[PDB]
Amino acid sequence: NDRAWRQTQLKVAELLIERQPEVAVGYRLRRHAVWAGITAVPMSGAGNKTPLAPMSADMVDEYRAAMNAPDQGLWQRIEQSLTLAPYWFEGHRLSAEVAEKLGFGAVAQAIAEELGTFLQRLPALRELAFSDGSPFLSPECSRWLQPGIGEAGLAEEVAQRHGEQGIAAALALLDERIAQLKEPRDRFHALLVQAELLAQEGMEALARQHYQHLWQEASRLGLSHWEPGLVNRLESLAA
Amino acid sequence: SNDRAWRQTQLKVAELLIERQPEVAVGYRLRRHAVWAGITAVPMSGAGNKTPLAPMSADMVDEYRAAMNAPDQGLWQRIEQSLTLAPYWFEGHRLSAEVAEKLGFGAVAQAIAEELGTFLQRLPALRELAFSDGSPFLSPECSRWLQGLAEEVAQRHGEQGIAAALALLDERIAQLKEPRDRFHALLVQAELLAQEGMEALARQHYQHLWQEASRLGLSHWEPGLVNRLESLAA
Amino acid sequence: LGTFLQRLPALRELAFSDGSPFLSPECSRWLQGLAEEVAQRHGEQGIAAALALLDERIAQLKEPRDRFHALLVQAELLAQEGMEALARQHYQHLWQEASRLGLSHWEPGLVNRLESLAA
Repeated sequence: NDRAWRQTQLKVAELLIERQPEVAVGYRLRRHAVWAGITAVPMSGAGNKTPLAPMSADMVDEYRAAMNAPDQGLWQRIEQSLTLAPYWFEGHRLSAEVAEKLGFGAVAQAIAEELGTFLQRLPALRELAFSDGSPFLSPECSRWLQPGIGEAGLAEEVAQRHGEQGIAAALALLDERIAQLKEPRDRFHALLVQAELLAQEGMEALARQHYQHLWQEASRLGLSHWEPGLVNRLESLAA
Repeated sequence: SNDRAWRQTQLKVAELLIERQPEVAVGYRLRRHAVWAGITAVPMSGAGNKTPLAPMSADMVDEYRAAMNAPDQGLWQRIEQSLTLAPYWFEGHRLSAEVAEKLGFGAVAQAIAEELGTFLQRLPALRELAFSDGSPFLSPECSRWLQGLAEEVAQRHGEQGIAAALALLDERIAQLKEPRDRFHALLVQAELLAQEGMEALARQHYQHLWQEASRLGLSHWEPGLVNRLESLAA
Repeated sequence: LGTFLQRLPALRELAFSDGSPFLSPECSRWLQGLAEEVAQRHGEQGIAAALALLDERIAQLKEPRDRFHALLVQAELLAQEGMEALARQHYQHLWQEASRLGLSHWEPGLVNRLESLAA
């Protein structure tokens, strides 16, 4: 009766979450319960597609709707579903986004550590798709998962002002700083902030585009033979 | 000093062409040429684009704003005669069009607008300047009066705030395969950052844009764009 | 264990009845500005210690930009000591690895000083 034991895990996870919903372990115990019996991916064929239809758009949209005014109640129905919709990897991205907005960084964190785990157990999943052809793992769902001294001296000096006033002022500051810089290295750092800043406001395409021009502008300057760590991240970012 | 009489001449005839027919454009249109043709290049800006020119006495303007609900032909004449002595006071040219739009002179307002639009397109440097007391040449509600990407985006920048625009710019890039498209998209991002008031951040974006064009060899292919980009980085 | 320690910062500092710490400095490792540091080590032990310390630092410094300061350290050290000759020598083989790596197009202060602080 793996079935019954699996109940029990969930039961304990329900309760753990109920008692402490800012604390990972319950979330973790559930993922397990849900992805226990799974030993090898579902039978696929034409275009990697699987005989399993995706999450009811209606349903997904409705969830994406609530996001602006999210509560501890939303988060529960999301989760209820990804307990019944094993492979819905996009919902594990929501759960993480929701949780992060409700104030639970650590749980978001965990939701993902545990997913990345599942994908290393059976990576065939990173390629599979639902009978409608849509991917088990989107590209925005996969960038999610993949992981200076004076650089952070401003970046942290700014992401602070990005919290007191909004993005508008964040940039406003970034500007007034740059006007008083001589060294290109610094000015390149600034522009680098601008990108990171847009990343946190939800500008995945506009941010990435700055990384592209920052990686090449660096590689062009031959920083692979001096300060290659900078260049190596820049490369990872621009994906 | 002889083109003094020539300008006055152009005005008298304007005065007349309107007296005889207040519902017909040309009169008003000539009045413009009397005032803006002598203007060949913009005035010397200083501390925050303040040009050493005084503005329209706010009291004298309040008065015109007062009268706006109950508008007569005598009001309209004083707006216009004022906007004859304060060449760059573009708010007057909105007030004239509003006066004219209520008084049923629908194609005159249109004209009053097209003619400004013309002048601004000629010396676009004016859009950003302002008077000694920092009151804008092209004012807030006046640029709204005269309004595919920088088209659609700076449209969204005025309606919603800046973030909504940046938000859109983002979802446009999402589909812009060819580097030309992308290059423009980042070019907009820059314009928009100057339109929000961070000059040096846009300058820094323009510097890397021209140096990127120059290196792609666009000077022998879209030299217009590369020579615009060049000055914007001064 | 990292979290449990992060939930209560005090548990680290504590010790049992017998004064034996809850968390050893051995266990804390299981979980967890050079000229500033070492230019004072020169006032204490002699110049010979200032170099012995500089050695253990460069043991791990995978970024050559760090190292260039680490050799810029070895330069500063000898310069202040009185050895003005072996000094300028070191500031030449540094100034030229700059013009080589293209540092007039990046961090060009470093350069402009390095030249008049060598010729």
